[PDB]
Amino acid sequence: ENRIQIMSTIAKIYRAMSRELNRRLGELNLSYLDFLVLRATSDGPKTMAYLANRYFVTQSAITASVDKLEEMGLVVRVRDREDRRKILIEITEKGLETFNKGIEIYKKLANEVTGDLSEDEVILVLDKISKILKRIEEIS
Amino acid sequence: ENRIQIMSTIAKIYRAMSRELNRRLGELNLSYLDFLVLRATSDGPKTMAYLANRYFVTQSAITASVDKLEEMGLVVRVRDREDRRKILIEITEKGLETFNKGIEIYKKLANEVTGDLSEDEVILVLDKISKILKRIEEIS
Repeated sequence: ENRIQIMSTIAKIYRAMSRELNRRLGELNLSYLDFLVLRATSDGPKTMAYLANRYFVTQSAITASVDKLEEMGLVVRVRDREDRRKILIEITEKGLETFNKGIEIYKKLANEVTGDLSEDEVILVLDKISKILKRIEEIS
Repeated sequence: ENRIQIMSTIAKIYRAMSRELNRRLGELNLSYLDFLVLRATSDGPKTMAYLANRYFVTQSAITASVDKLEEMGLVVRVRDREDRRKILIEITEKGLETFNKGIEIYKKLANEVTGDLSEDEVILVLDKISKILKRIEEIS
């Protein structure tokens, strides 16, 4: 039953990675969720609804993370000049600096956990799981 | 940056799979967590602490899921005959029946989402990600 084993192993990796990323990001004063909000906003401003949908968390959780990052100086709520109800979450310069530190933590951990795989094996794995992602996102 | 891409894709697959497994398991009156408690107990009784640790959820969440499954007739709390404080969560016959229905739902979804991969590609992916699991669980 290899196909279900792929999926359950994926889940087990995510859970353990989550715990460890939370631990290591904690030194940057971030949770894994906070880091995901920085990753999302690092390439352009995002709506709160997008953040909750894309990363499969509640509206309340996003609100809490955005409020935190806002207090920390890492994101701002930008309001449309005609209708201030239209809000985007925009990363600040400090938010980018902290995001980039987070990426380096993530890279070092990824390098540890994938260390038994050659660069070639890494590439073989990545291209195939990308197809699994495309399909589940279609079904979702 | 392929190694971090493997890990972020793993996370994205887990999130989307979680949402869809919750939806499809809901027809069996189960959450994904409830199903994980059945999977864990299906091969022998488990402590509550084991369930929270193994599946990276809070004690309160396990308590809520076990209490639910207990009301549903799917698990029992078994107490040691000399020290009734020592509790194991044991699956019932009905719990096994419902677990097996859950496994079939999981298999059908796994088959959908991995459908672009040949059996051979499935095997190549599975053996390599098993090594990633071993390492992150060591680090965790």
